Amino acid sequence: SLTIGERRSLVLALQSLEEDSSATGFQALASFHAVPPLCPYPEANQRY
Amino acid sequence: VLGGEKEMPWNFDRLVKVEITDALNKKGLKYDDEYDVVLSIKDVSGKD
Amino acid sequence: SLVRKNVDLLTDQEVLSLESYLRELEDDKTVNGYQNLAAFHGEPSMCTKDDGKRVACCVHGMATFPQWHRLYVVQLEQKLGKKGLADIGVPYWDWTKPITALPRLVQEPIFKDPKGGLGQKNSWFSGEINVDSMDVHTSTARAVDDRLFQSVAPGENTQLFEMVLDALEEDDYCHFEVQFEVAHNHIHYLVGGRHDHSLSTLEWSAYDPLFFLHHSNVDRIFVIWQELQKKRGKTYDHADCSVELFRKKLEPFDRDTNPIELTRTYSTAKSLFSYRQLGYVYDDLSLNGLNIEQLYNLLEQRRARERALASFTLHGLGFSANVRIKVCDHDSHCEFAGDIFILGGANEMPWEFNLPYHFDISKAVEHLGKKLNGDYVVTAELYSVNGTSLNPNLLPRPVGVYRPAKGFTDPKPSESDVQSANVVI
Amino acid sequence: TLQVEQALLKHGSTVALPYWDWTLPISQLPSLFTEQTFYDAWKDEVLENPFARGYIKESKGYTVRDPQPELFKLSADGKHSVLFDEVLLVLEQTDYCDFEVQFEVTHNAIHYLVGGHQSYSLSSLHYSSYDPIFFTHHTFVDKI
Ligand SMILES: *[C@@H]1O[C@H](CO)[C@@H](O[C@@H]2O[C@H](CO)[C@@H](O)[C@H](O)[C@H]2NC(C)=O)[C@H](O)[C@H]1NC(C)=O
Repeated sequence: SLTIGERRSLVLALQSLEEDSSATGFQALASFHAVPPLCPYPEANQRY
Repeated sequence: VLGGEKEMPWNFDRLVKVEITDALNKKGLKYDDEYDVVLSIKDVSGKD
Repeated sequence: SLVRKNVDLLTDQEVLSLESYLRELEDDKTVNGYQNLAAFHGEPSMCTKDDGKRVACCVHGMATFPQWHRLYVVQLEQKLGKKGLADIGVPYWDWTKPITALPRLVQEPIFKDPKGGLGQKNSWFSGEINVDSMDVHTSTARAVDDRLFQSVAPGENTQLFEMVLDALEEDDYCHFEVQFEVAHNHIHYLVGGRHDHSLSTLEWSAYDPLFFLHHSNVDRIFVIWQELQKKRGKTYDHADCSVELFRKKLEPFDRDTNPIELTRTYSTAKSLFSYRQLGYVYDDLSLNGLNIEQLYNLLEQRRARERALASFTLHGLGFSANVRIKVCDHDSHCEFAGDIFILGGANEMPWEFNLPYHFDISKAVEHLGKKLNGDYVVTAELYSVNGTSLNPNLLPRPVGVYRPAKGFTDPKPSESDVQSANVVI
Repeated sequence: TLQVEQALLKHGSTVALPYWDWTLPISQLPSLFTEQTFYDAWKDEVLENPFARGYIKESKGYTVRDPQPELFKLSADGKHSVLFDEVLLVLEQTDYCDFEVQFEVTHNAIHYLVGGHQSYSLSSLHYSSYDPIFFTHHTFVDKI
């Protein structure tokens, strides 16, 4: 149930995120779920 | 040195002394002369 | 000789002269290359292992650490002078005064032209490693740690200052080695930081000129220790320990491949105990406003103070590491105690110490509230270069020691009259 | 000034270029520019702040900033710079052409205040567009 205006808005926003390379980048944000492991915290010698 | 398999790890803090004056003088060599110290270790089992 | 000053008191024209000379030495390599001079200290080292293991030529943990590094710094200053500069030697950066930031000479990343125009690279900010065999052709970095600028309340001073004060206080060369290496091993880690190619490691630590900015002050405090010991009246010109190590000749300055002739003249370790003949003189011999007499009195009065100390034994690791020391009550009320730094590298001789290390823990025990001669426990936590921890059983456990006030005596043992009848002879 | 925002957005911007209000008292340059290099460890490589220097593809040099003592002067109340009064003067009049003639030198001022005496800086317009503080200042100009 989408229309041209907001559909364009969403696709452009996501394509803007995709080519970003900042701290709040798409890659950086999506890296939380999986590799690299950052949890429970990197200080521990066990990483998963 | 008295050692066995079931020894909890141990390491000293400062060197242990052994007298050498009574042999260096008897050979005539002053302490600064070119001389070597050779030690050979033999376990109770009989392996060097 | 060449008179020596501290960086914070120099003026502009000499800074321009020395920077011009440094640039014209670092651009060209030939055999007179700054990269080669750094490789003399570190990777790629040339003094292979006596077993042919291709180990570093850098002396660390032995008796000849200060002498070898003093020879290194005088070699570089003579190298710079031979290029045509005959005003000032490599200046010394003082950190005993409460520091807040880096010195001006190492601040700007790319130097400006004094007149105005085309800019020029700032070597004192950083250098570049361009080894082709290891395919590393990248500039170095200064991953500064923020915790180097602890401006604390007066009366007491920076932990670096107190610890180096105790180091210079101690009154024997063999013990001075151990009490000195820890102090030298602080800034290296705290400046090298997270980046691999930096001062924290040992393979390419000396490429940044902060190496020399540090070892200059190292030699300075070494000389002040020598003069203080001479005034207090004990033999120093010859060392009663590590005589075989002293008899060993230094490397690789012995070989004729070194263009500088002063190293060939003074290759022996014995002669370096005198610094005058090397050719440089420090302008001032006062420590942050305190001269020989004041520091002598302070040290003598501090040698009658009750203390609690932590004793350590250590060896090589192969990679630099922090050790956070922690003091706890017995079994929990356990509070932070202090820090220690150790330096390790991929190519480095297995080194062990000839004396346990002494560290100050009295303030932490006082914070815990127990009496100095009371009871407590000490534990250690090991962190690698990259922040992460590691299995803390590699190093031997620390020990606690109580140092009494001078003049104290033990309680008298009992004498007894007939020993009753319970005793058996 | 607007033209750069399209490039920034298409190359991964997050917000537009902020405007710096220099009418407020200025202890020193903003810390964002004053900073030199920070470490994030995401790439395990220190990053130098691109708000200090600029590369030139024909001269192989770089710009150089220079503070000036007069820039730190403060007004009688101490809550405004000396430029506040002339900014009000520019604002107060009516005609558009008079506005422009009274207004040009105002933004020209900071170019000389922060450009120093360097041929490669904001002092000369020939290379002033190679330092992002120029973008920030002209953004504030459009705001005026
Ligand atoms: C920090 O660097 C050390 C370098 O040794 C890393 O330790 C190695 O970690 C890998 C797995 O990540 C192990 O397979 C090796 O055995 C470890 N080496 C040693 C000598 O123990 C450590 O993982 C690094 N940590 C972080 C957070 O980067």
